[PDB]
Amino acid sequence: TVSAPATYGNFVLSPENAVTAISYHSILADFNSYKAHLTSGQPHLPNDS
Amino acid sequence: MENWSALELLPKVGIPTDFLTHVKTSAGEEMFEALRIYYGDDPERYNIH
Amino acid sequence: FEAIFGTFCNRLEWVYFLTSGLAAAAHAIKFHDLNKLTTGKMLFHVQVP
Amino acid sequence: LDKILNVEAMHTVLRALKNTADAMERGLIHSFLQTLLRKAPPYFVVQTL
Amino acid sequence: LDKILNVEAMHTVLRALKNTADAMERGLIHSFLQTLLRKAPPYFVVQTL
Repeated sequence: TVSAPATYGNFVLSPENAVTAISYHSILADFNSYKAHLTSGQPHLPNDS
Repeated sequence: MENWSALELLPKVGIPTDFLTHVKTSAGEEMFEALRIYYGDDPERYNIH
Repeated sequence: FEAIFGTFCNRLEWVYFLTSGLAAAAHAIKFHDLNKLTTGKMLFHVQVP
Repeated sequence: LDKILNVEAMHTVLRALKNTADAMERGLIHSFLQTLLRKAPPYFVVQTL
Repeated sequence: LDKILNVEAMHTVLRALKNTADAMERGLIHSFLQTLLRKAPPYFVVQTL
């Protein structure tokens, strides 16, 4: 009895990303995430989007 | 030529010494670097200078 | 827009000499003044049965 | 913005050291195994003995 | 210094005996085995009779 996922995943854009597409046309994933680690100085991200 | 007169006067440590090809067959093939076999008692050891 | 999903980087492995089984073949020792020494030696003695 | 270059350079040293500190352990693995090959006669030689 | 020679010569004597006392027992192992070889006809003779 395999425990397969029962639902498709989803990846809604963060509202702050929408400005970045208007800029140089690039939605890097979880732009809010990278902003925090740069201030804390932490290197590795806990989990990519 | 090392200091062979010392070795038989200096205290040592008894160790098991299993190895292939007799012992004269091993030392006699110069497998060791320095060696000093002699078939009798050695008069030369009591002198010190 | 040309979205860029999160970057990845490999985690380093932590190898050790003592943890390795090759260390069983060695009797490892530290010796801080090693640079000064030129040669070592271990004299042997064998009388034949 | 200036702090980011400090936090990056501080991790540039931690990687520069642990890339070599990990290499130092492997070199003892490599030089030691390199020595055993100089003391490893081919099996048919030892078998004849 | 000289008292070491009085002691070292005594150990030279005792080692001469420990080799000889071992040498005596091995000869009894040897000559007795040499005797059995002269009383041991080859098997094709023993089986024919």
